[PDB]
Amino acid sequence: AKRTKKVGITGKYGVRYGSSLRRQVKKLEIQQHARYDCSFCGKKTVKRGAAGIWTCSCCKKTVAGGAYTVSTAAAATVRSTIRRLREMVEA
Amino acid sequence: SGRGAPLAKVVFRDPYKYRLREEIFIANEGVHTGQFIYAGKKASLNVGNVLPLGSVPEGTIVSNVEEKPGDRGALARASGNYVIIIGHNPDENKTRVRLPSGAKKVISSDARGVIGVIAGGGRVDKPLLKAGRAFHKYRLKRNSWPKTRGVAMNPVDHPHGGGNHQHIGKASTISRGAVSGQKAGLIAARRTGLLRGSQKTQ
Amino acid sequence: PKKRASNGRNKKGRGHVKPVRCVNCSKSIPKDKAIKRMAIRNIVEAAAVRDLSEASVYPEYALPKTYNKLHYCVSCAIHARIVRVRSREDRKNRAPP
Amino acid sequence: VVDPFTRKEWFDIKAPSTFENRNVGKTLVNKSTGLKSASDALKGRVVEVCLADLQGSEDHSFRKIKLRVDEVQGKNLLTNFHGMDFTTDKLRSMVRKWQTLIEANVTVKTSDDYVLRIFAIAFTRKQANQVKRHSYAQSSHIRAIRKVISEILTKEVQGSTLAQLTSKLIPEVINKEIENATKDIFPLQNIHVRKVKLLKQPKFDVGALMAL
Amino acid sequence: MRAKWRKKRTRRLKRKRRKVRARSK
Amino acid sequence: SQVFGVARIYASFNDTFVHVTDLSGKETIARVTGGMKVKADRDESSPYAAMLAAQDVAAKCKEVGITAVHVKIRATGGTRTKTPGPGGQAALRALARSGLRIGRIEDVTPVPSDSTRKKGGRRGRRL
Amino acid sequence: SINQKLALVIKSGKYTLGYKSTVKSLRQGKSKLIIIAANTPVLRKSELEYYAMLSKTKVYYFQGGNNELGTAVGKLFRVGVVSILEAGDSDILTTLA
RNA sequence: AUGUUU
RNA sequence: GGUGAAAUUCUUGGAUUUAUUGAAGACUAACUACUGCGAAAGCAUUUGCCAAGGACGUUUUCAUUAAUCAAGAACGAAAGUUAGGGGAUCGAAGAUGAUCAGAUACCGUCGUAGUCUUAACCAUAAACUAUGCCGACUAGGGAUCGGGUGGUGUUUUUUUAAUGACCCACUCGGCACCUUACGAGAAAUCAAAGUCUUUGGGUUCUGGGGGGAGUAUGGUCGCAAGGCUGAAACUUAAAGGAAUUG
Ligand SMILES: [K+]
Ligand SMILES: [K+]
Ligand SMILES: [K+]
Ligand SMILES: [K+]
Ligand SMILES: [Mg+2]
Ligand SMILES: [Mg+2]
Ligand SMILES: [Mg+2]
Ligand SMILES: [Mg+2]
Ligand SMILES: [Mg+2]
Ligand SMILES: [Mg+2]
Ligand SMILES: [Mg+2]
Ligand SMILES: [Mg+2]
Ligand SMILES: [Mg+2]
Ligand SMILES: [Mg+2]
Ligand SMILES: [Mg+2]
Ligand SMILES: [Mg+2]
Ligand SMILES: [Mg+2]
Ligand SMILES: [Mg+2]
Ligand SMILES: [Mg+2]
Ligand SMILES: [Mg+2]
Ligand SMILES: [Mg+2]
Ligand SMILES: [Mg+2]
Ligand SMILES: [Mg+2]
Ligand SMILES: [Zn+2]
Ligand SMILES: [Zn+2]
Repeated sequence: AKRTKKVGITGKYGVRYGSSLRRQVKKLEIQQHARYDCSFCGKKTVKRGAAGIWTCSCCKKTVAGGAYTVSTAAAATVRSTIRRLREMVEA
Repeated sequence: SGRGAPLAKVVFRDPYKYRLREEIFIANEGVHTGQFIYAGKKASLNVGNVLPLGSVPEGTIVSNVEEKPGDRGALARASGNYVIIIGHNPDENKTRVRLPSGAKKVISSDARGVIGVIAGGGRVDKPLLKAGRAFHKYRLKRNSWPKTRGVAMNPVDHPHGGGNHQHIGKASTISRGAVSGQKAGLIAARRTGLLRGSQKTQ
Repeated sequence: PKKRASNGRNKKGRGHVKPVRCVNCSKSIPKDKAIKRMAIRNIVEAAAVRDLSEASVYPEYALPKTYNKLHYCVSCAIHARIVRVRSREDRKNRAPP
Repeated sequence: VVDPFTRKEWFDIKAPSTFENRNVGKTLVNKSTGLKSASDALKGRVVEVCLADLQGSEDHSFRKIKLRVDEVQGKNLLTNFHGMDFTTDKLRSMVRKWQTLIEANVTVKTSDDYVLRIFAIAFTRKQANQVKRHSYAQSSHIRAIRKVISEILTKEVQGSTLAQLTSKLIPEVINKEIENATKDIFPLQNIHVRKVKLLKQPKFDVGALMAL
Repeated sequence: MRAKWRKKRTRRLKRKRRKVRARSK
Repeated sequence: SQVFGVARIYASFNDTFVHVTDLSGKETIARVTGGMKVKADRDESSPYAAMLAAQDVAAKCKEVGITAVHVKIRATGGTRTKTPGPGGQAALRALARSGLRIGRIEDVTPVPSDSTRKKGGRRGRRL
Repeated sequence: SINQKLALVIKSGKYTLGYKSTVKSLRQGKSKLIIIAANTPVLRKSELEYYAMLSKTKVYYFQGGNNELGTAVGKLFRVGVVSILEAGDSDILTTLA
């Protein structure tokens, strides 16, 4: 069954710290404990070590990422921007 | 430990002696193990490569930027931070860059930076939620926590101490020319109060 | 009742038309509703076409025109008499004079 | 009680080596002194002269030309091409209702080093027997016409120097090239190269400047 | 009174009533 | 066989500038405005003040050595009016009639590509 | 498209899925074409290219990853490399390059 | 430009 | 500078104006229309990529798979909320100048939130054509957008021919428009608001004099603002619609 209506993973915090703080924590906790797709082996086996470290349990490859998600929007934008700059300067 | 951004141990060959040289870089986002990092004037514009600031086009995002050529990294080292190349001055060779704080700086065009953004970004977006988590954060940085308010002390302990109510008593904005023991509060504050309006003055 | 067969605007098949600002008072009007007049006045009418042609260093100068599309709100157009109140049947006439 | 014009001297602006006429006019500046040379206050000035007064013929009354002073040579400010724009009168006269306006712009480097942005314009037109009263294009015609114009300007630049492009702009041969390459898409009455913009200059190269 | 301002005044009244009912228990 | 300046008439409402400069525009000669030649605070844009200011500008111009002027006339433009104020025509007529020669009149009013949301609010000035 | 040709091969012809069977077919000389997923590791890609040049076999680089390649060949699992043994009635072997 | 009420 | 006229304001520390530059954010003029697309809200610089869509054409295919839809879902202007970024402009609040009898309004000068963007909410507008959707039929006409067909067609060149643009005629679909109304309507007006006392093609939603009142209460959604649902007591002979003459 569904055990909690809305607190989800933040049920461990009980009634403490405030609902809005528990929500802000819930979003990033789900992000940080999710399993992500390995961009090298194609499996859904990438999990976080410490903040910013994302290791695939298969193929043993670890990539630097965001503190709570494998890729921040800033870093994806920076990746696309640097790709564009490289391609423009080289051609 | 004590750092938000992860480090990358990058092994180069020693160009003058047969051996390996391990280096401790701050990992940029997207850098992975087994990746070939290229460092030098002629390295390609790829995330994780180390380039001189002059060799990158305007708008490039770099990290661990040298303030002076060869100081091995001073700027945009914290998690999620980066420097933006906003232009070059080829004569009197220099690069104008935007620092994380919003400041514009002119650096030698020979100073190096790492392509990309420091990994670990978004870290401060999670509420600590707990004195215990603040405790464990500063346990690996320094003894600066917890902080007793000076207004909760006695006059002997702090400028803000004393009084039959807790209150500063005098303006908390302290002159830049004040001396040690006086510089508690808002040192050399240009202004106070809730920031309303836009930043980046001209 | 409904005063105008379509509306006091020109919008059928659209839903939303981006607004323009009245040149006289800055009121926002939908572009299709605004009263639009073109002005092609001579850059020098000024009673002084002859004087300017005399002072000109160029023979047959062909002095230019100033072009300006003016957008009036209904209130401003009526007040400045770019447009006038018409009879119930005269309103049903879309030709210019 | 100073009369600032008692200490100002005149220089003659010699714009081209190529337009028709070297002398475009005069400009005044403070007499050179201890810590403020007159050449420093000159050598940056841009003048905007009508191409009709540059070429001598009144069929260039639009298309003003910007010329910036590159060097001071003995009371003679030798300038070079700095940009071209149409006049507001001509542009507003060309922009009319009941027709489709088509604009293209490209950024391209001249053969030597000059980075330019070229703004070409064109307008649809009625045919001779046309009864329909607006002659609008279908925006696929507009895309194709803009592609053709962009290619034409990109290949006109990159094969000419700044001087040769400036000498191509006066006959308006690029207008006719666009007309001939677009006449099978849409009639395109009023093709023009409405603007040339200097975005970045090369190293000064006084050797190349000194041709006038 | 204008219907818009009647609605606004009524909404302000409703807010005050909610606040009074909240303070009571 | 002459000396050309630029007339740079800025004919707003509430004022008219007659500002003659060298061909470059950096060096200026005899910038006179209608508020200099009238003291009523409401005749600053009037054609009479414009004519007096243009006459003063023409005198200083052919005292400095300017004989002809290329004319650049403008309104406030930007986002505000786009229509040349009442003083511009009078200023240019006075410049023509004060002995100066005239060349290449052009309207250089700043016109946006639909920028800069206009002042006044969406209901405009309610007078 | 390439996915259509692949589906037709899977339905009609003969094929092997996976690195080991693909290398076996290449060394036996009964591979007509090998399709390598985009995210296949470069070492394995180079080994397959060497085997394919030794066997004079054509190589097609599938633009998707192993997930996309498995989906294209109609399997619910990842496929890093496909080997075509017999095209059946499908023009995948001639509509290349 | 301002000019309330019956 | 600004206005009807002023004043606040800036200004010989050179304001305003001029020229040459640079930065930032927003916006996308003119072209722009009784023109287009989208379920609506909406959508207007170029190019690239990604999927989608209507109409048309079709001697392609399936063969009733359909229409409308309580419950239930997706989207949903602006304002507003939360958290980052951004913050040029304009600008709820606020501050001030002036009018004024008062003017904490209109007008002037600033100016916070907001305006912009990302990630989430909110779910409301005169969200309007105040006109549900599907189907059929009943006048005439000329324009116009998209597609198609035909022509001794005009112009455009490649070498026959050709697309393209245009002209003419037809056609399907669309935004509309003009005239007349057999007909409808209280009328204004309406090709649908017609084919309705000669009253039945299918189907969903809504209303039952004016207030009290979209109020109270309960439920539910929402962070909140609020949304959805929603009375009664009591009161009242009119309220209201269209049109006519003053
Ligand atoms: K404390
Ligand atoms: K104290
Ligand atoms: K004035
Ligand atoms: K702002
Ligand atoms: Mg603290
Ligand atoms: Mg104590
Ligand atoms: Mg003390
Ligand atoms: Mg003290
Ligand atoms: Mg105490
Ligand atoms: Mg009425
Ligand atoms: Mg609407
Ligand atoms: Mg009025
Ligand atoms: Mg009033
Ligand atoms: Mg009475
Ligand atoms: Mg004034
Ligand atoms: Mg545009
Ligand atoms: Mg269109
Ligand atoms: Mg429902
Ligand atoms: Mg919105
Ligand atoms: Mg409603
Ligand atoms: Mg309704
Ligand atoms: Mg009732
Ligand atoms: Mg009535
Ligand atoms: Zn892996
Ligand atoms: Zn108006």
